[PDB]
This record gives sequence, structure tokens and C-alpha cells, in this order.
Amino acid sequence: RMKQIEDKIEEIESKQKKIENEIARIKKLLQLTVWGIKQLQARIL
Amino acid sequence: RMKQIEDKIEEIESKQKKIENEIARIKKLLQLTVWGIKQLQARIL
Amino acid sequence: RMKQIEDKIEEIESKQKKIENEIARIKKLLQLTVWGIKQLQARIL
Amino acid sequence: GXXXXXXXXXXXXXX
Amino acid sequence: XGXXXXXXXXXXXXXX
Amino acid sequence: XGXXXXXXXXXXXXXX
Repeated sequence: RMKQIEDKIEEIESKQKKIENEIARIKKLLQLTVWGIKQLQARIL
Repeated sequence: RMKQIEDKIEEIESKQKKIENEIARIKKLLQLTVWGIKQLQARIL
Repeated sequence: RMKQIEDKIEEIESKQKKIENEIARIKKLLQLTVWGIKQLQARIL
Repeated sequence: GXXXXXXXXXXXXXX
Repeated sequence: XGXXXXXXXXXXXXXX
Repeated sequence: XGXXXXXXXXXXXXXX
């Protein structure tokens, strides 16, 4: 029962890193879209 | 002790899946915003 | 052995809360960007 | 193309 | 419509 | 302001 748990924990930690990496990618793309909106609004105004 | 750990693990796995689904929803919506920025820029240009 | 597992669970749980807070911040910012696209489109149309 | 096929944006292709 | 920090050119993106 | 891959019509969204 303890070995099974230890394996499950490793898998949970792996999933958590994938999530953290995904969040990093989302945030970077969101930075770009915020910039595009800012640039467009400045041109229109 | 063991059963409490086993339950905690299932709970953690559940929470991770909720997070993965939330991230998927955010990415979809962020992709729609990128489409929209491109459409707006084209109109302006 | 059990304690080590419990310690790893505590680190996972903390990291999960950090992740959830970050996701909540991103969703809010994304909501602002959807609003900006809508406001710019209306000024164009 | 895209945008739900028009209609002013389809409210953001339905969210 | 309503939002955008209530105006002021966008409020720098509603404060980030 | 600064960014956008330095111009080029947006650089395809700074390359994504």
C-alpha cells in the first residue's frame, strides 16, 4: 500500500509541474494580447 | 493512517483534474481573444 | 516512510493553493481583455 | 473566417 | 460598456 | 509601445 502511494505522489507532482508550465505559457500569451489591445486602442484614440 | 492518505490522494487528483479543466477553458477563451485582436487590427489596417 | 508521504502531500497541497490563486488572477485579467475587445469593436462598428 | 460566422461576433462565439 | 475601471482611458487595463 | 516583435504588422502575434 505504501509503494502504490509513493508512485501516485510522483505522478501528482509530475502533473503539477505540467500545470505550472501550462500556466506560464498562458500568462505569456495573455501578455501579448494585452499589448495588442493597448496598441490598437492608442491608434484609435 | 493509510486510508486517510489514500483518501487525500484521491482528493488531490480530483482537484488537479478540476484545475486542468479550468486551464482548458481559459486557453479556449484566450484563443478567441487572439482571433478578435487580429480581426480588429485587420479592420483598422 | 508514512511521514515522508505526509510531508510530500503538504507540499503538494500548498502548491495547489498557489496554482488556484494564480488561475483566479489570470481569469480576471482575461475577463478585462474580453471587455477591451468588445469595447474596441463597438467603437469600430 | 471564424467568429461563429459573423453576427457581430456571436457574443464572442458564445464565450 | 460598463467596466474598464470606469474610464480614464482604460485605467491601465483595470489596474492589471 | 515597445514589443510586437518590433513591428512588421505584429509579427504574427510576436510569433505566438
